[PDB]
Amino acid sequence: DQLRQEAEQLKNQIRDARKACADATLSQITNNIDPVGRIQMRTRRTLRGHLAKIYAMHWGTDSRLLVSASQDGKLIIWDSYTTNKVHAIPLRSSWVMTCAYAPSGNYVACGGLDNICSIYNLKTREGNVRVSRELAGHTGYLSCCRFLDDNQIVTSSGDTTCALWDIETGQQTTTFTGHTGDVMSLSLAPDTRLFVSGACDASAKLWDVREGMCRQTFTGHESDINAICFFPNGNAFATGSDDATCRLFDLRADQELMTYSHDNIICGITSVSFSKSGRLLLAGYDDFNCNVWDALKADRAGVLAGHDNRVSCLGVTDDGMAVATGSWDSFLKIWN
Amino acid sequence: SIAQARKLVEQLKMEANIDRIKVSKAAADLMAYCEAHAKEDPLLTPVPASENPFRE
Amino acid sequence: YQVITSLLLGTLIFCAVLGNACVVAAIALERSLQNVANYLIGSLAVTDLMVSVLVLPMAALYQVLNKWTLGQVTCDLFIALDVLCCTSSIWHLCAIALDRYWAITDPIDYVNKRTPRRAAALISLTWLIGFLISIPPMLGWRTPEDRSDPDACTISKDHGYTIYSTFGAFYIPLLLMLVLYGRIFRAARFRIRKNERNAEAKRKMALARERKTVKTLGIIMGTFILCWLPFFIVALVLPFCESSCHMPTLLGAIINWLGYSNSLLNPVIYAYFNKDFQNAFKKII
Amino acid sequence: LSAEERAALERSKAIEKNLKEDGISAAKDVKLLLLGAGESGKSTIVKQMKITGIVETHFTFKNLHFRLFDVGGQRSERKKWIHCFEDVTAIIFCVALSGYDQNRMHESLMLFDSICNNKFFIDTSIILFLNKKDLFGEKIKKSPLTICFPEYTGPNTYEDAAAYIQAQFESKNRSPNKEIYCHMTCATDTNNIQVVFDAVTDIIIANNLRGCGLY
Ligand SMILES: C/C=C\C/C=C\C/C=C/C/C=C/CCCC(=O)O[C@H](COC(=O)CCCCCCCCCCCCC)COP(=O)(O)O[C@H]1[C@H](O)[C@@H](O)[C@H](OP(=O)(O)O)[C@@H](O)[C@H]1O
Ligand SMILES: CC(C)CCC[C@@H](C)[C@H]1CC[C@H]2[C@@H]3CC=C4C[C@@H](O)CC[C@]4(C)[C@H]3CC[C@]12C
Ligand SMILES: CC(C)CCC[C@@H](C)[C@H]1CC[C@H]2[C@@H]3CC=C4C[C@@H](O)CC[C@]4(C)[C@H]3CC[C@]12C
Ligand SMILES: O=C1CC2(CCCC2)CC(=O)N1CCCCN1CCN(c2ncccn2)CC1
Repeated sequence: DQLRQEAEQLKNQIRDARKACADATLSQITNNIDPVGRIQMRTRRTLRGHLAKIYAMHWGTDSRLLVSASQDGKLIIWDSYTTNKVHAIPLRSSWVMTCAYAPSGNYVACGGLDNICSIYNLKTREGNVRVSRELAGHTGYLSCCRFLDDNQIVTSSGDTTCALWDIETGQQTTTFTGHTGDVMSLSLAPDTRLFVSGACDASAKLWDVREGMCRQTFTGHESDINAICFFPNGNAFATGSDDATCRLFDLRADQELMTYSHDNIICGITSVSFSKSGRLLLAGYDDFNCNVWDALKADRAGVLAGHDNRVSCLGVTDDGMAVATGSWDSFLKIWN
Repeated sequence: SIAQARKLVEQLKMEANIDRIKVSKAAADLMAYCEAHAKEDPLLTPVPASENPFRE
Repeated sequence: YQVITSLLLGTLIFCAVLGNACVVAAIALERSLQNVANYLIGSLAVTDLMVSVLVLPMAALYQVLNKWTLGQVTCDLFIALDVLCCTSSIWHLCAIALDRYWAITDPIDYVNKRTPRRAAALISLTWLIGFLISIPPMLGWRTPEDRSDPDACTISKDHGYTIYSTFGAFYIPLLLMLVLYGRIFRAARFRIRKNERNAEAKRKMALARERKTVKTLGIIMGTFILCWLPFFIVALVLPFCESSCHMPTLLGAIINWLGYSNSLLNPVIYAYFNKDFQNAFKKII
Repeated sequence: LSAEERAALERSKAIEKNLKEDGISAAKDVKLLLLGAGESGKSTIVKQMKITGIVETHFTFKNLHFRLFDVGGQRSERKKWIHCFEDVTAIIFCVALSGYDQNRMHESLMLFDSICNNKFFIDTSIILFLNKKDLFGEKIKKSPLTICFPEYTGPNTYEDAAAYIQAQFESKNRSPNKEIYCHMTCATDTNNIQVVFDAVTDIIIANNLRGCGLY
């Protein structure tokens, strides 16, 4: 109908509005800042026991325990201080793509090519880990899952939708639609009232958990987005795509701020994360390496080499003491 | 198809009718948070081996 | 003269101990190189390191000084330590052939029965036969007049022990390897020989694969036979035909050291040529 | 050496023991990836070897454990999950010969080219299965093959027309260390699981010959 031309009008209006708000680039304002300098981090621990590629990890809230998921159908909980194994949960399906840790430390979740999110009760009255709840209803593979609290969980799948579940009953309360391609990542806000999702339509979207509607849409990338992560402030986030570039978007300014690219890098980004103060941006790559970026400068400050295969997962502790990188060569590494 | 097109227009309208601040203020508040919490960043400022829990 | 000989033999020892040790290192470091195949190559490298550190230097001493200035007791010890490792190195070469033969011709045993316990069992039998070959002439099997000239150090020339040592150390290994590697050749040729431009490309590839299969088996068997066969013919003929069979000293030294050179040549043939070891070495250095 | 910390190391050692045992028995099975169109005859083959995400079926045939994965129910971008099957022993592909008329065959040819040129499947062998041989017979008796392939020229017969399609599929392979084992499905014989067994046995001997340096 005429609706196509009306949509085109609104698209052009939005672009004009954001152009007015642009008065000075992040680089100009942060030019005076003294460079952070070279960063030298070194493997402190190496965790071994996985016999296949590791696809995900998630730190505990106490910055001591962590969970890892691997293609050999194992969910191992480690003790990063002493490299001890605390649990080893066998999965019914070995095609697992994501894992989570409850903010209390009482539950873990996993999912993958089977379109099911499975929740496991860690601390029970018998000391044996059993599957408490399996949540079904997605049409495509499960890409990511984050524990909102001890009772609610947010998941994203390949059916171009995200959902909010109620673990006690098992039915999804809210469904978030609007994405055009597969949703690949997800990140909750510090106050757990908003979250962002990156999809294969080269667009990120901000969602309201309570209302279930899309507030803002960000589109600067040229290919699918593999990773997303909120700034510690909660007013910005960073994206990683197959375009071999990272980008920082701000919610209030509603536009891109800075780009983290190098002509020597041609491989895509698999995972991104920030530091405690937000001054560092750590990103894993397909060239077997992790690159530290200066979030306020777009200048590299170090390289965490040491993995023999593709770095697939990456996470920084709540207290910011250490960073853990897992990879396709079945090895975890805590760097600090 | 018309229903889908209508949905798209309505969504774009909502996203267009929001309040946006100037990139200058946004960039300043990011720099200010980064500066303010620089002392509590173990990765930024390497921690004494005595207080380092992954070595001693 | 003494200088030149001491230098050349010294270089040989240095190169052998270097090469052998690097193989053992690469296996211990990398996790890609820790299969049953490379447990029989690393054991062979260890056995040839033992040859290069214990026997070879004291054999170079005897060559230069042309006298054994260590006493009769030390002579009998180093003779028995020469027959052990050299015999263990020849049976390691047949344990790698028996592993390859079992891998090629029985593909279900390869899947669901091949364990490192097999590697360990094979390694133990090589050393066992070494002892069983080396231990007799200390406890018996010794002609009375053998321990005579205090300025010499030679193995027993008893007619019975000569047959025992030669046949149990080289001749039985040789035949076993020829049989197994002929069978492997036949199996390989059978596997190899089972859009006109596309069809011609297939024919080309087949011919090139029926050439690689001959080069490889030529390299292996030629190296083994050329290194060890000349020594063991002389070690069998001379003890019997005592008179009218004077052995020139130069040719004897050449055949002895040609026999020792197999410990240098083994890591090159079995380790430095395959791709995965090269990749691990490049990763390390 | 505290009592508590020794109890922890004991629990860790017990965990490491079960992980080792599970990994030993998880390397004795042959993994296979089953591909092809949703309707291409996969149901009959799956039925033969069992006499909404990933369907797994496993069976034992002559002291060999097989692990078959069907990804027909995963309606997503293939590039985002195809690297999970990098280590499969072989790929089983099913093609409907009858569907030169209903083109389904052009779709199948396109899928075949993509999977056989993926960077993850450079050396993985393919076991092609051409289904519905008899129905093809009736079809070509009337409707000529040229409706699908203008380049085709020859007498319309069951032997000639089928051999043409087989060669058109085999052409896509542009790599050594990779063989396409084609089989026009013998109706309701166990011969179908003997073409999988013979193909798997042949790609284990060739791998072992490569390690020695004799292939
Ligand atoms: C007239 C017509 C035709 C005939 C004429 C010409 C053609 C043939 C001539 C006769 C052949 C002579 C020897 C040929 C060797 C040769 O070509 O070697 C190649 C080149 O590598 C290097 O050059 C690099 C190797 C470096 C080795 C280390 C060097 C240092 C050694 C000292 C150690 C101490 C210091 C480290 C590599 O090997 P390759 O081409 O010979 O082929 C195979 C080899 O034969 C198999 O044994 C091997 O299997 P393995 O048993 O597991 O090892 C296979 O993987 C494969 O490598
Ligand atoms: C220092 C000593 C031990 C070196 C020994 C050299 C050996 C390895 C040489 C000498 C003669 C050579 C062979 C001569 C003839 C051929 C035929 C050719 O189509 C393939 C290579 C092949 C089969 C060669 C393999 C290597 C070979 C056996
Ligand atoms: C395997 C490849 C590197 C070839 C190895 C060649 C070896 C066998 C050569 C290199 C130097 C040689 C020695 C050089 C000097 C002499 C003195 C002479 O009276 C013969 C014996 C003796 C002691 C030689 C024996 C053979 C020898 C050790
Ligand atoms: O007799 C001596 C005395 C010593 C040995 C070390 C100190 C003094 C110097 C020396 O060179 N030789 C050995 C001569 C070289 C030949 N070797 C080859 C290995 N052997 C063997 N292997 C299997 C079966 C039979 N014999 C023994 C003979």
